[PDB]
Order: sequence, then C-alpha cells, then structure tokens
Amino acid sequence: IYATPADPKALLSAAVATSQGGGKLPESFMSLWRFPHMLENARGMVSQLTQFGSTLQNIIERQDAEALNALLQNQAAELILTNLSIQDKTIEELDAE
Amino acid sequence: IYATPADPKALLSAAVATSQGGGKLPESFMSLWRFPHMLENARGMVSQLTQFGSTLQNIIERQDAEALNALLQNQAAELILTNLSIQDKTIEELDAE
Amino acid sequence: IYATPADPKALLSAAVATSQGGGKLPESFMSLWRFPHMLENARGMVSQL
Amino acid sequence: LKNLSNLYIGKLLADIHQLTIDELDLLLIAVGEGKTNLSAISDKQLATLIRKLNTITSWLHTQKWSVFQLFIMTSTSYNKTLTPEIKNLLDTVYHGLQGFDKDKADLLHVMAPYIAATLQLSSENVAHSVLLWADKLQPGDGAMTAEKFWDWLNTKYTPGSSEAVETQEHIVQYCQALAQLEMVYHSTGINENAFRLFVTKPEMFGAATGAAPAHDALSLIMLTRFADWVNALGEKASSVLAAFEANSLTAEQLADAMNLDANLLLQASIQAQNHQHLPPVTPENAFSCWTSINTILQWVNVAQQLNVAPQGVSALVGLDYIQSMKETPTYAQWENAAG
Amino acid sequence: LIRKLNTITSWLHTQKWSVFQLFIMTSTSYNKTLTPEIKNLLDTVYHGL
Amino acid sequence: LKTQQEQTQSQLAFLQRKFSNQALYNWLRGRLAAIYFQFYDLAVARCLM
Amino acid sequence: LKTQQEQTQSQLAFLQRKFSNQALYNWLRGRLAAIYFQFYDLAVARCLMAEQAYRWELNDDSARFIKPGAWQGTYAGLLAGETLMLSLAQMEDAHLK
Amino acid sequence: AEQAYRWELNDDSARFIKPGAWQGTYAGLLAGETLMLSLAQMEDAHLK
Amino acid sequence: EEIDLNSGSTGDWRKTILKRAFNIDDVSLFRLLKITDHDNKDGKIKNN
Repeated sequence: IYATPADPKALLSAAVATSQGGGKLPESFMSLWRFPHMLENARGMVSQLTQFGSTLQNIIERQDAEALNALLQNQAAELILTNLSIQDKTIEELDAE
Repeated sequence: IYATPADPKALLSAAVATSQGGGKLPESFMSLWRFPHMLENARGMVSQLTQFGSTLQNIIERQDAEALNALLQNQAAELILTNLSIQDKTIEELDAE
Repeated sequence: IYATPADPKALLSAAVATSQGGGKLPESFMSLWRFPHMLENARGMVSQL
Repeated sequence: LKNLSNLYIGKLLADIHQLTIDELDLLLIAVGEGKTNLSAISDKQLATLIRKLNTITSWLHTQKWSVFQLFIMTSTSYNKTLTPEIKNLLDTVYHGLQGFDKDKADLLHVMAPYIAATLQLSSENVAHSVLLWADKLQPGDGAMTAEKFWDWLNTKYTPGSSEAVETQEHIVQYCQALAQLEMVYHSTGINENAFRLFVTKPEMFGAATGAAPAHDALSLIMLTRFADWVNALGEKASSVLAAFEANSLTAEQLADAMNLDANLLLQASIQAQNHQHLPPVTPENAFSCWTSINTILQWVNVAQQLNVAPQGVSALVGLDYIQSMKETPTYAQWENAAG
Repeated sequence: LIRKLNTITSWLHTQKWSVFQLFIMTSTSYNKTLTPEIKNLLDTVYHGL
Repeated sequence: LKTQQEQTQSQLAFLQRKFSNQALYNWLRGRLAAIYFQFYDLAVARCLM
Repeated sequence: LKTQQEQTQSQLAFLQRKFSNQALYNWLRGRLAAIYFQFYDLAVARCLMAEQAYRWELNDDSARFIKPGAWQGTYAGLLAGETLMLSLAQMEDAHLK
Repeated sequence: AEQAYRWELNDDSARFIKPGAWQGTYAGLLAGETLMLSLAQMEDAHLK
Repeated sequence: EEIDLNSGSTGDWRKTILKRAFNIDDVSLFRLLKITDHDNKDGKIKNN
C-alpha cells in the first residue's frame, strides 16, 4: 500500500484591533484676552500641535520600517543556514557518485 | 492524432473612471473688515487649506502603498503553497527512482 | 567509517548600547524684557532648535 | 545500587530529550520540578515529570527555541549588574516623571510610554500590562513594584551618575524583569488585548484565584497555544475574544468562528461536564475559562481523530477497566462500542 | 437544486473561495458581540456626526 | 520551503499588526478628507468676504 | 553560501549597531507621544479659552465649537490638532458673521 | 523667559525648564520638542 | 422501526448501520436529517 502524502495547508493569523475612545474636554477658563487675540494664540498653539502630529506620524513610520528590516535579516539568516545544510549534502552526494 | 493544446492568452482589466463635478460657491457676505484685512485672513485660511491638502495627499500615498504591500504579501503566500506541492512531488519522484 | 560532517552552525553578534546621560542647566539670567516678549523669543529659538 | 539507579534516571531523562545535564537542570528549573528530590520521587511524580519534559521539549523544538532561551524567559535569578540599557532607562523615566503626581495618575499609565521607549516596545498598552504584571510578581530581592521604583528613582537616583546607591541592586533586577516579560510578550505572539486580559484577570486562563500570572514553562506553553488558537479563528477572532473577556461566549459562536457544527461543541461541552476533569468543567466555565475550553476542544479533537461523535468518545472512556469494576460493561455494551 | 449547487461549486472552485467565505457573504444572521472594530466605528461616526 | 511559508506568514502578520497598517491610513484618510472638505468651505467663505 | 551567511550577519550587525536603529525610533516615538499628549491638553485649554472669550464677547454662552474626542486613543492622537484647527476656524467664521 | 515669568508673578521658585531635554545617548533628538512643551506649560500658568 | 438521529442520542445497531453506510458521525447525521426534513420536530424517523 502506497502511503500518499497529505495536502499542505495555509497559515493564518489574526489581526484583532485594540480600542480606546477619545478624551473628555477640560474645564473652561475665563481668560482676560479678547476673542480676536485669544483666537490667534489658540491657533498658534494648534499649529504647534499639528507639527508634533506630523513628526510623530513620521517617527512611527520609521519605527515600523526598521522593525521590518530587522525581521527580514533574521529570516534571511535562517534560510541561509538551511541552504548550507543542503549544499553540504550535495557534496556528500558527489562522494557517493 | 495528438490533441494539440490551445495557446495561453493574455488577461486584461477595465479601469473605468468615476466622475464627480466640483463645488458651488456659498453666498457672498460683507463683513466689517476692510479689504487688506480680509485679504490677509483669507490668505491665512488658504494657506492652512493647502497645508491640509498636502497632508491628505501624503496619507493617500501611504494608504495605497500599504495596500500594495499587503497584496503582494498575500500573493507570496499563495505561490509558496503551490511550491510546497511541487517539492512534495519532487520527493515522490525520487522515491519512484 | 564515513566522516559524516557536523551540521552548519548559526552566527550571532552583540550590539551593546552605549549610554550618555544628560547634563545640567546653564545658569539663568534676568532679562530686561517682560515675560510675553521673552516668551516669544524663546518660542522662536525653540522652533529653530 | 539505589544511588546509582537514581543517577541513571537523571541521565536518561537528559539523553532521551537530547539535553545535556546542564540543560536538563535548566529545563527542570523552568518546568518548576527542578526543586524536587528526584532520588526520592514518587512514581506518580516521576511519570508526570517525564510527561512534562516531553511536552516542553517537544514544544521547544516546535518553536525552534533553545533551552537557554526558555530559561531566560522563566528564570527569577535576575542579574544585578547595571548595564547601559538600564542606565538609559533610568534617565529617561526619571526625567519623564519629574512632575509626576499620583493624585492625578495611577503611575502605571504615565510610566507606560517611557517604559516602552526604553524596552524597545511598539506599544505602551503592552508596557502598561508589563508594569502591572511585574507589580503582581514583585520580582527581585526587593520585591519591586512600580511604586517602589518611583520612590527610589525620584529620591535617590541621580540621572547620569553611574554610581547611585546600593539599593540599585533591586532596581536593576526589576528592570531586567520588565525586559524578561517583554520578551515573553513578543515571543509568545499573543494579541495585545488577550495579553491585557491575562495579566489583569489570570483566572480566565486557568490561574489559581488571586495568583500573580506565572511566566514559567507551563504558563508560556499555555499562552502560546492560546495565541495559536486565536490565529486559527482569524478574522472571526475578534468576536470570540470580545465574548471571552465579556463572559458571553458560547458554543454557537465559537463553532461559527471555528467552522464547526455547533452540535459538535454542544455535545463535547456536555461530555466535558459529565466526565471528571482536574479543573472540573461546569456550565459556568465551559466557555469562560481557557482550561475548560481546552478540555472541550480536546474532546472534539479526539472525536475527530477517530471520526466519531463526542458521544462515541465518551462511551469508550466508559469502558475503562478500572471503572468497569462496578459497571462491568456487558458484551453488548462492547458490541456497541465496536460499532 | 443540483444545477444550482453545481453552478456554485464550480464557481467557488474557480474563484478559489471556500464555502465558508460564501457563507460569510450570504448569511443574514449577524453577530451581536460588541468588538473593538465596532467600538472604533461608533466613536468615529459619533464624533463625525 | 516550509520555513519560507512560516516566514511569509510572520511578515504578513507584521504588516497587519504594525501600527501604521492599512486600517490606520484608511482611517486617517477618511477623517482628514472630511475635515479638509469642511475647512474648504470655511476658507471659501473667508475668501468671499 | 558560507560567505553569504557571514555577509548576512554583517548586514545584521550593521542594522543593529547603526545609530538610526529600531531602538532609536522606539525611544523617539515613546518620548514624543508623551509630549504630544500633554501638548494636546494644553492646546485644548487655549482653544477652550478662546471659546469662552467668544461666548463672553457675543453674550452667548451656549455656542460650541470644541467637541470632545479630538484625541482618539485608538489612533494615538493622530489628527487631533487638525480637528481642533477646524473648530477654531468655525469660530472665526461665526464671529465674523 | 522663566526668570521674567518669576519676576512678574512674584515667584522665587517656579520651574518649567528642567534638565534632560538633551539626551546625549540619542544625540539631542527631541530636545526642542521637550523645551517647547515646557514653555507652553509656562505660558499656560501665566494665563491662569 | 424507529431510529433516533438526535445528535445526543446513544446508538444501537440500526443507527450504527446507517452511519456506516454513509461514513459519518452522529452530529453530521443529525444535520443530514434536518437537511432532508425541516419539519421533523424530533430526531426520530422510521426505518422506511
């Protein structure tokens, strides 16, 4: 009886999201600045916030990119080690020849 | 008489554009401010608008680039399953020898 | 007896971190300028920084 | 002869599982059995030990990990040497918290981003869980927690010093413990939400009530298997996990997630509840405690291997010759089992 | 029935889809557990509107 | 090859799980586009003034 | 192949030893995110002060431009600044009108 | 700016600028960002 | 004769033969009954 090999299967992974809701507002404060002035100050502050936002996004993208390269180098190392074994077997095969 | 197989053929896809016209203007409003003041305020808003536009384009490029990376990665997995079947047959062939 | 070879071995390396801590603040100075002026001047230099 | 025989048993365990003696010892320590005087071990314990070593060794081969790597993850023998990585951690955290006020914070939430910054961690949600885990464990000679750490860091630690104070020995061990738990998270491959639940409510995963979650060899295997199970659920994993944390998970939902007939899980659930198991399976924990879930799934896996219903498996268990001393299954009962 | 089943079977094979993918797309029975993905949806829309 | 399959799956899980995944950008695009649109109308009103 | 293994190890050592490694970005991300969040609360406070000033000036303590949720924990605060900028722009428009 | 802050509000000890913005290990990266936050805190305190 | 196809039923020789004929277990046989008969309020059928 010939034992027929079993079918290969796909591998799966889950990617379940995390979640945190948004923040509550701080208490209102009555500043002495008139609206036309306080608006500009708030605007300048928001601009600085958006600048940090942009910077953070870029940092995150860089972080993920480096993590990937580290992964890929480790994966390459594993495959080479296997290939070395295979090549060594080729040499043994030639000795058999 | 040998059953000569049909030739392979090319695949092609449609890429039909969508279409949405532009925006209409809201009603004109006369404020208390003289022209050079409003010109600068309008300039400020437009500059902020162009800044958001830049940000949106960059998000879009990342959105699409990531979709491609995911696509390619899924495709790699599919080809590997096919390759696993091929290698299993290669081993079976050697057993036949 | 055939001299069956040893299996291939893995390589590794170290990447030990260096460490340089921070310093002390420079001495402060009392400017002739009022707070909101100096505040913006500081904002200016920090932005440049 | 007795001593020679006992030395021989220890040797065989190492040879059998392809371990050196040093490795056998490290593994036994990781297992938790190492403290046992093998020379005066009961037979039940010895057989159990062999099964644990078999299971763990097989798993390490499966995961392609060395025993030393496992040992690193399970060991409580933290070093005291103060290294650059920790010096950098302490300076970062020290400065980040100079304005920290417990009245407005739980400390853990504040440290989480600085700890992530120094542990080379991608998510502060994990750092939060790691600090919490470490507080429950109270690692090191000082039984260190984040609060003790902070009192020290703010009171005695001088950033950039390199000498500090003698209490730094406890601090160093704590910091290594955080790194250890970080490696566990990453090597396990557990979902962040699942991890927070494990650390926060370990009973969900079979922990003894009130126990700090363990990081010994068995805990690591359990978590690893849980993570593999979740990956198998795939895109429906979110539903199942949400229903695990919120105790709503049932057979119909899990069966849908696993592409099973709900009746397969329902019958297996019943058999798990009818049969005696070490952690008993009851309606109250059948889909809430991970060990009850594993028990039910094992009823299913066996039924699948044999191509029979869970009811069939149960009937076969019922033929146990020790239990047969009262049941004395009749030939007809055996005919049914054969059928 | 046989004709419809054959049409679908052939097609799922052709599209390389499992019957389970079809079932997900065709089922009218929907999940009631509130998952993180939905929590994020509800906040996104809640604030958007 | 079996190892390559595993590595491939790992890389895929990474892409799905990394913070800057597809879901993130889809979210950011949607949210920003909504902001950008409203901002545009305000900018136009300012320009008309 | 042995050479390739050594070269791979060299690439990995470089990847881990270079200044711009993954560790750097994890550090930068963590530190900046902590800053960004605190900066966000301060930005909100100024936006709220502008809002209260607005309400005072126009005698209308009901108007609202600043909504909760600008900072979405799930997305680590991304686009919180942009969200606030829109609210400030809405106030400006209301004031002018 | 901090000294001016203190003089105007009659403080002797108020502190916003703290050491550590420059971390030599990380080549000073984010030192500016660190200072910008501290200045913003100083300003907020003034406004309140 | 009645055959109890409830997935939770215990077997007998008729039930065993039916499973044997189809090479299936009791859980899937029960479902098979529901495929053939959506009205049967029980799992019992006669050996018709």
